[PDB]
Amino acid sequence: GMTEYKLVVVGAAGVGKSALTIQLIQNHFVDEYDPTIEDSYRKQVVIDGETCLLDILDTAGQEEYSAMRDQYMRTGEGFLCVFAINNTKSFEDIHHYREQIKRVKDSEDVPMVLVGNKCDLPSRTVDTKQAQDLARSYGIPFIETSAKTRQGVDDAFYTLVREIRKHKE
Amino acid sequence: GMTEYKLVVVGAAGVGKSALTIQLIQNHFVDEYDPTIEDSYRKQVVIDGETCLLDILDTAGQEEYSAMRDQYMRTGEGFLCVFAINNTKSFEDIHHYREQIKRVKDSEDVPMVLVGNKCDLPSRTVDTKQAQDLARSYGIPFIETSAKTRQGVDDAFYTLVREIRKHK
Amino acid sequence: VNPTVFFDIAVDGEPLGRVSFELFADKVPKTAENFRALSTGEKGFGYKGSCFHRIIPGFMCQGGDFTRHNGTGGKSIYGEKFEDENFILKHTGPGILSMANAGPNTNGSQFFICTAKTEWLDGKHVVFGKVKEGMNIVEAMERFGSRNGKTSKKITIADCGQL
Amino acid sequence: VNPTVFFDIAVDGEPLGRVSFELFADKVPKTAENFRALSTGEKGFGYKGSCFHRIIPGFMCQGGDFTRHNGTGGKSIYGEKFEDENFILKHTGPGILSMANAGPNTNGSQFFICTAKTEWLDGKHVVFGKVKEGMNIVEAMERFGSRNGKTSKKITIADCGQL
Ligand SMILES: CCn1c(-c2cc(N3CCN(C4CC4)CC3)cnc2[C@H](C)OC)c2c3cc(ccc31)-c1csc(n1)C[C@H](NC(=O)[C@H]1[C@@H]3COC[C@@H]31)C(=O)N1CCC[C@H](N1)C(=O)OCC(C)(C)C2
Ligand SMILES: CCn1c(-c2cc(N3CCN(C4CC4)CC3)cnc2[C@H](C)OC)c2c3cc(ccc31)-c1csc(n1)C[C@H](NC(=O)[C@H]1[C@@H]3COC[C@@H]31)C(=O)N1CCC[C@H](N1)C(=O)OCC(C)(C)C2
Ligand SMILES: Nc1nc2c(ncn2[C@@H]2O[C@H](COP(=O)(O)OP(=O)(O)O)[C@@H](O)[C@H]2O)c(=O)[nH]1
Ligand SMILES: Nc1nc2c(ncn2[C@@H]2O[C@H](COP(=O)(O)OP(=O)(O)O)[C@@H](O)[C@H]2O)c(=O)[nH]1
Ligand SMILES: [Mg+2]
Ligand SMILES: [Mg+2]
Repeated sequence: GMTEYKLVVVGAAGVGKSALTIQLIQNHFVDEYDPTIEDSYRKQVVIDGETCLLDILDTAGQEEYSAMRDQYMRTGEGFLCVFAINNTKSFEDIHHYREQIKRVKDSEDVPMVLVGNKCDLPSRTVDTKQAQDLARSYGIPFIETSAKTRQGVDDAFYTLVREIRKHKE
Repeated sequence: GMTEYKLVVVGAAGVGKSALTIQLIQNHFVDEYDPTIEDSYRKQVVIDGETCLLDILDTAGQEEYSAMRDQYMRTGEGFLCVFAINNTKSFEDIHHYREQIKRVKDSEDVPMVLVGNKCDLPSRTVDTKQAQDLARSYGIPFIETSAKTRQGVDDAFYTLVREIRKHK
Repeated sequence: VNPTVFFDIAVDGEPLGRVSFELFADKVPKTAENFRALSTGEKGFGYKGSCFHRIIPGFMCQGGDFTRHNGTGGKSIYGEKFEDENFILKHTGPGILSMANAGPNTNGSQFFICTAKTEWLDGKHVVFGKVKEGMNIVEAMERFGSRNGKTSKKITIADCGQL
Repeated sequence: VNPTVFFDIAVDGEPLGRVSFELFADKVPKTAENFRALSTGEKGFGYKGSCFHRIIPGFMCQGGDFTRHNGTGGKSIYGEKFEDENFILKHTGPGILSMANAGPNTNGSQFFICTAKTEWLDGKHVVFGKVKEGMNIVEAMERFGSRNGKTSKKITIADCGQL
């Protein structure tokens, strides 16, 4: 029986959480904006030769509901913290998500991956260096992605699974 | 805002867990057998003058998966423990559901209601006195239902809400 | 005088009933007029045939996407989107009719009908009407919603117009 | 000798691709023949036009209800139901083709295609074939499943037959 990994995709509204997740699950790019309330997805994959089952929670970044994130943070095993490289505000929101996840898990050691999305777009406002530094300070990987081109999409989710496997041995 | 109550319908396969739940939510009787994998429903209702939101988990009674119940038992607030009046085995299985809920939740007073369904049928094999006694032990209500006639459907779910209220 | 419009609701093409709305032209004339004209279809397009794509019991019923029929579209009679007229009126309880949006000044055609008080939407969504008859039709639509809003049957505006 | 049949899968009417199956008539002749004749429709009824009503990623894809089209129906070429022929073959890994049922000796037309080993079904469901070509199509079908198996797009057997 294959292992299941409970991944949660978090970040500010419109950074591309659903676009990234739908690319992973359905090999389709959602061009339109269909804001999420809450969705769940499943996909079986081979990572480092080991078949496993990804259970993905796709969350809502609307700030009015920021106090309702505790339940999904308690249940999640690993967190994809997504911002958009052309939206400095979403990059500033990351710190909030990380602190919130650490608080809820009451742990300094929570599997996370920092994801800078929309790297296909020319209007970059968040330097790659600046995102790398933040990830280094947190001790987590950083991957630039494009849900439109699929760049880094598999890598982001697979790396998060590797982070979980390291916290589990 | 209105209070949310997380209800879980448990019991052996085929006892009518979905028939009762679909009657509550959609006001019709499913006469065909569509065994459940897992389903969730939402309904706002007024119980004793308080508006509230019912979150209902409809579970699978297949014994192959009896070791996989702990998680939904931990997350649930109250449990509708269903057997069928014409199925002795299902009444026997009810005991293990109770013990498993108490075990998982580590408490004798988990909000819980015993439901004897299919009460419209002839050839009952589990009469009301032993169900009543079983309910007297445990210390929980017992309601006879028929998802075909809709008898006791509202009472069963509303009584379970009243038990969560008494606890919390 | 504030105009009155109606929706004839059907479920999987089977008639359910009629709901009617007062539109508060006295307080939000531009937003009421948009909904009114979309209800009559007089601009060549409007709500007729569209569906309620998001129904969440305990909160609201949302619809109005007649351009894409997938929850992302819709347009106003003033162009694709128009500005927030005002936030005078509040989401005070069941039956309030209010504009959906994707942030400030992005009103189109999508709307929602409250089935409960939703005060945390005050000041962010433009309230412009209320159910006048047929609230029980709206309540009946709830039983086809779910936690994340996906519907289990097709809830359509089979007909609509002005009274 | 074991026959080979095929399904042409569509997604909301759009062609996806072909899955072919070897039917193990050399071990379960009655069960293999049922699925074969239902795939050709040579008896007047069968799988053509039916949907995959339950797709659970990590486990299996289930279909075969061409009588009620709601996941509860189906029939065999021998009558409403026929007995479990034997449990010689096991649910050993992806691609296994096996009979759905509602208990002992209730085989009809419903079947499932495993995308992983499902050894806890051994001795309870009759294994009678395996995917020969088009396992990538079965995997692609998983794009539109969910945890409880409800599909997000209509997955049909647009055509089917023997090779
Ligand atoms: C965290 C979960 N969660 C909840 C929520 C919240 C609560 N409460 C909050 C209030 N507390 C009280 C003070 C104590 C108690 C806890 C309980 N349970 C839930 C749900 C059921 O848990 C799964 C919500 C909610 C809403 C969003 C995202 C997540 C949400 C969200 C995303 S986008 C949007 N909201 C605005 C949206 N925009 C578009 O659709 C755009 C599309 C593209 O451009 C045109 C078109 C829009 O205008 N509307 C029109 C108006 C209602 C609104 N949709 C909507 O659906 O809200 C639903 C809901 C249930 C009211 C809120
Ligand atoms: C507890 C959750 N849960 C799981 C399950 C289990 C696991 N594993 C279990 C095993 N562990 C390893 C050894 C340790 C690891 C954890 C993980 N996650 C899950 C899911 C996703 O959590 C929501 C299942 C499962 C199955 C049932 C009910 C609940 C289930 C169920 C109901 S009826 C049936 N099964 C037989 C059914 N009958 C009809 O459809 C009848 C209809 C009427 O008459 C004609 C027609 C039938 O024949 N099939 C054809 C064959 C596969 C089968 N359906 C089916 O769908 O199973 C799906 C699934 C996911 C494979 C099993
Ligand atoms: N160019 C580009 N657009 C994207 C990308 N990811 C998402 N989008 C767009 O950004 C908008 C918001 O995406 P969405 O996934 O709904 O945001 P969410 O709230 O984080 O789920 C959509 O119109 C998407 O098409 C991307 O990698 N590149
Ligand atoms: N006569 C009668 N039949 C019922 C009743 N409730 C359920 N059934 C039948 O029992 C079968 C199993 O019902 P179902 O809800 O699917 O069982 P579940 O596995 O517990 O969900 C169905 O054919 C139902 O029609 C009832 O109150 N009376
Ligand atoms: Mg989203
Ligand atoms: Mg059921």
